[PDB]
Amino acid sequence: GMQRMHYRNGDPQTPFQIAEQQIQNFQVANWLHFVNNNQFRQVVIDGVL
Amino acid sequence: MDVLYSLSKTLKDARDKIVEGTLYSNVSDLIQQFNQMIITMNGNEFQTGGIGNLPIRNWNFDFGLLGTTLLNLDANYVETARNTIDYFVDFVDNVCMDEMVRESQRNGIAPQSDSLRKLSGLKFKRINFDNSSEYIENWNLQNRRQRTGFTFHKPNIFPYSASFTLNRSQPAHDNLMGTMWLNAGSEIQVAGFDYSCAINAPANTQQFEHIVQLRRVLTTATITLLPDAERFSFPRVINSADGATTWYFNPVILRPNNVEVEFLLNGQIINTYQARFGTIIARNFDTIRLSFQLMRPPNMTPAVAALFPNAQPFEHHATVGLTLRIESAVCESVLADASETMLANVTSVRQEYAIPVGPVFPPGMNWTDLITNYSPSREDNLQRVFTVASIRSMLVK
Amino acid sequence: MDVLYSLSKTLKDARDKIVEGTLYSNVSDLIQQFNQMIITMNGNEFQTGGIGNLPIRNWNFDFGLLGTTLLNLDANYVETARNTIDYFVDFVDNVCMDEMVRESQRNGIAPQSDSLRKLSGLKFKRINFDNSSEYIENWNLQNRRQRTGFTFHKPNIFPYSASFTLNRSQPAHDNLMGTMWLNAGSEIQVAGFDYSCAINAPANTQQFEHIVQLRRVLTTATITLLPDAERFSFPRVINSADGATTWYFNPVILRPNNVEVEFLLNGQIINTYQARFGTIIARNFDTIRLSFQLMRPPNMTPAVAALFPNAQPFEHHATVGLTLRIESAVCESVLADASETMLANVTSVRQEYAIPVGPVFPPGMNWTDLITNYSPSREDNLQRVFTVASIRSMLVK
Amino acid sequence: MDVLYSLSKTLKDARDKIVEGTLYSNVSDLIQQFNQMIITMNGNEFQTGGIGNLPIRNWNFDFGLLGTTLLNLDANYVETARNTIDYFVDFVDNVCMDEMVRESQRNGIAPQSDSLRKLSGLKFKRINFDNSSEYIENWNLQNRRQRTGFTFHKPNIFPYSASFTLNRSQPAHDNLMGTMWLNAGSEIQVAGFDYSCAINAPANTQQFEHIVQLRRVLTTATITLLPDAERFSFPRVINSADGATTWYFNPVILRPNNVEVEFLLNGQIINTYQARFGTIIARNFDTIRLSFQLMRPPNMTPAVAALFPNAQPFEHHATVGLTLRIESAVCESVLADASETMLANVTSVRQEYAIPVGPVFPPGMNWTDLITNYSPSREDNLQRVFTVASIRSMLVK
Ligand SMILES: [Zn+2]
Repeated sequence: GMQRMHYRNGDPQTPFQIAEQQIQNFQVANWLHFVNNNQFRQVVIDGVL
Repeated sequence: MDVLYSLSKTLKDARDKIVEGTLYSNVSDLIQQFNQMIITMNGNEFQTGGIGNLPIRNWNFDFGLLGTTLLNLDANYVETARNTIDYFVDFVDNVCMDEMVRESQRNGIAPQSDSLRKLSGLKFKRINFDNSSEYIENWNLQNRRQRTGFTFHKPNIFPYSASFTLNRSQPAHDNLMGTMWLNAGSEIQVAGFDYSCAINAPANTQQFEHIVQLRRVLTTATITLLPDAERFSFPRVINSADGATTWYFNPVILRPNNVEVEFLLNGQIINTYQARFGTIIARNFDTIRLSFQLMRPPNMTPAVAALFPNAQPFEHHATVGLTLRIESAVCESVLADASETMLANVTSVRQEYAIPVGPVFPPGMNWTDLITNYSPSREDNLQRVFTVASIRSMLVK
Repeated sequence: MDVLYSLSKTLKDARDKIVEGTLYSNVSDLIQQFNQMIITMNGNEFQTGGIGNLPIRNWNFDFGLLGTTLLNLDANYVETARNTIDYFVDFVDNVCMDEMVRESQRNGIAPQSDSLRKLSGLKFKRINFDNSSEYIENWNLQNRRQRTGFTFHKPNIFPYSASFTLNRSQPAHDNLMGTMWLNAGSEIQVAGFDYSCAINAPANTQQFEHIVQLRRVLTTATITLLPDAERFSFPRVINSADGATTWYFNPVILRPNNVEVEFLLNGQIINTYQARFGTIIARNFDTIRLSFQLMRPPNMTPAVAALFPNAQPFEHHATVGLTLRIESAVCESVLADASETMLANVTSVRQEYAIPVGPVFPPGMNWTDLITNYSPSREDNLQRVFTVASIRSMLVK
Repeated sequence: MDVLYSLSKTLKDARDKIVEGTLYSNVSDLIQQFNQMIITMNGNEFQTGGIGNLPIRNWNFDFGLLGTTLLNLDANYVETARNTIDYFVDFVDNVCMDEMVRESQRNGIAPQSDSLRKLSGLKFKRINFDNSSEYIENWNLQNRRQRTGFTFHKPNIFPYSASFTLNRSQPAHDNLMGTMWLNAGSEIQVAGFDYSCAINAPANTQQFEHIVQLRRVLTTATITLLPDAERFSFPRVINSADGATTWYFNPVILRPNNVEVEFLLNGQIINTYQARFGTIIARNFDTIRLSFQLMRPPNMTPAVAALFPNAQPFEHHATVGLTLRIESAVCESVLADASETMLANVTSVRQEYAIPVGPVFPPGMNWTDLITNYSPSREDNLQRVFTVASIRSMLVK
């Protein structure tokens, strides 16, 4: 029941992200931050460069 | 406690950064924080007041959120918001005031009200933010355990004290020797008088001394020290020590000789200044000791010689003095000073609502009484109460 | 107006957060806001000046944005920016100054200059933001019609007044009774004198009273009250009330008896203190009333007895006094105080540019004259003018 | 240098915005900035101290980053952070202090310590951010060359000076004429005395004048000017100019006649006030000139006439005076004042660590000595040292 605006988008910025600062609900809300800002961990040495 | 704080910088950085015009990307990081709050709230019932002439109002919530769409803020957006803030304003006021009255004794440094005891709850912690308000900055560092600190202008460290000590006196009070002073706020004035002008004194010099013990250590103090005590440079009729009669003081002022100011900490001299008038720094001290002398002038013109005869009656009373003012300093404990409104806010809210005298604070939050017996309980309560006053002043002045 | 504000916190939070180094992400929410401005501007013509020693400079716009998106700000980025800010700086100055000299009785709490009358325009409203500057915070709350509020250390509420009132006098002025005082800024000193030392007075006590009516209510005032008026504790030769001759005042000071200070609001006692010296709180008042007495000493040593004969000539004049200083307070109306530079800024800009006397403010922005007849028009103009001075000081000091 | 700044607002806007609760979004723009730092650091070694009673400590860097991963900060997140900040805190302290002691003539302005000389390095500049701290705001503008500016309260512009000048005197010192004064901090009190009460003076008027030359120009000064010099209104026994004897001063005060205060800049009158007591504005000046007169009362009651005979002995000494206090002002150069703790911080750190007297500053950072010979080198060193003290006070008070 969140339609109202089937979501209008225009490219550039992060169309997933924006959903984060959007609606509220915790379960839903953690997914967003964990997925959105989820990246790779840049790691060096591993028993030699 | 920390909870409370946010609730405000929330509103200020709100009722301020949210006006007809600005683009959305000026508050995106803000809007969010805000909403988060609303949620946590709605559903929880509160109650405030009850003591003295303080109303008892009930609060309920189920307020809507805020559109995170519109690019530019249209007037219509504001008003539908201000109307929702004005319930939190009129709320917080009634909240601060409620916990700005109760006092404990032991563990009286913590929350008391049925309003706040529920705030420290865990489910509410989801609000903290931007703790750049000098006071909260210091509340935290203390909770954990660290070296706190505040900034004061003309601090209020000296309980009012205006008196004298006669080191040599007699019933007629016609040949006295002693000191009289006024310690109040951030200032000390002290005069040493010798009716005989040291006529029979060794080296024709009379030594004087004035010691003032602070109830709290002051650090990084900028101090003005000047010769002479204007307050004790005029003719006076004073009550005798026993209150049975009155004596006459008719001063004539001479420069204080061998002036030495010592700022001590636990009996140790931390700073010492010899005859240095003007601006001096006392970096850490709990005691001030002023020593000065009256030296009979070795050479006197006739007019001067006439004031100081070899025999009584002594009609012109030789007087030397000093004036010391603490312009600014840092204290690890909260204190009243000449710029902050904390003491006045707390005292004013209590007076306006006819709050009954409690077990911790002296009647009327009397500063002299408070600083004279500045117990740990009074300090913890004062800090709690001052921190709340500062949270309140971010929104209501 | 609110427009104006932004234009600054824009630049400050700009010329400050934009330096060789920092990442873009430290100003993303900032850059944006900025650009938005440039757009709205570009194309519109301006004019400032036309009065006394104020140049008439014209300003045309035609500037581009800031698309250079590089992770870290390279020096080259700054300079190409600072050069664009230095036109807005040198601009705003010429803008503030222009509306900081024009006054209006038909109402001055509004835009006057051909520069600003165009700013309040609607198409410009697309700019406001971060209103945490104490003064704007208060401008808004006012134009919406509601309780305001400001902070002052040693406020300037008392117009200068130094005079006396002889309650008993005679041609020779050898047996006077009355009071003399100095009301100035945040301080009051008042002395009550009775040449006869209450020799024929009921209960050998002479009553004194000093009333001071503030032009604006002060709330949350922290006040120092001390016995004695040092200013009136020394020998003086004074002009008679009619200016025809001069009288001699030769004071000898006694402690003020039955001291009672009342802080009244609309005739009602809000705070009352009986003989309490040191720090006291007056939470809301428009009037201060100081009552004190001179009580002839019932017991006197010979030296004292000699000063107070049963018959004239009365050569030592019994005097009692009080000193009251408002260290800090809150006022709903703008006022000059001992810390803020607003009055000095406004007065200085007008003096430097030889601005002619207008219909609202007294010549030279004279504080005493202003506060003595602090009309609604003077207050609205003062607030407008003080708020602009505060906007200017964010960039130009 | 600018480097240094960031290192702090980094931590404050950190140890403040980062606590058990807040939602990520209020710090996304923050977290980033932070990390950036850590990187640049790790690997580099530092040398802090090595002078006087100053501990020489080494510092290595090898720390992790931050968990952008979580949503609402969990307690565990804080602690693992605070533990990493407390190394930077205890660090910076040891850094400020190290460069808050060294001095050099030639190139006194620039950095000196083996700690900072390495900071101005290029590979570090990647750190600057939020330069709204009044002091840095001014440091920058100075390295670019512009109308800088600072704000003060009861500023400390007058080196202590308490003396007199006898314009008419004789061995017996029974008929003197001259002035005596006290210039100290932000205040001036000056009295003009004429033992003869202008009995043989043209128009029975004796002219007086007191000139005070500031070592730095003050602009936008709010000043209190009052008639009378209370400090010189009481009986005194003073040393003669040659120190060979002592004279008697027995003042009786009259209103200063034809008072004229001039605030001059480079010999030009910028502001002039004729007999205006209360609050006055002096917008730009490097010199204050106070002119006032003693006019023998043309009409005298018997009591007054008796004080002023046609022939010696002159026993009551006619005195007129003025009191001037600079409440607030702006100066382009750093100065000590009654509110800021900078001077006290610098002086205190040097005293605590037994720092040896150097080639620039007077022993003990003595204010009077410093302002009396306020050379360019002392000012550049003072500004560097005051700016560092202000950076330090953002974290450590
Ligand atoms: Zn002050």
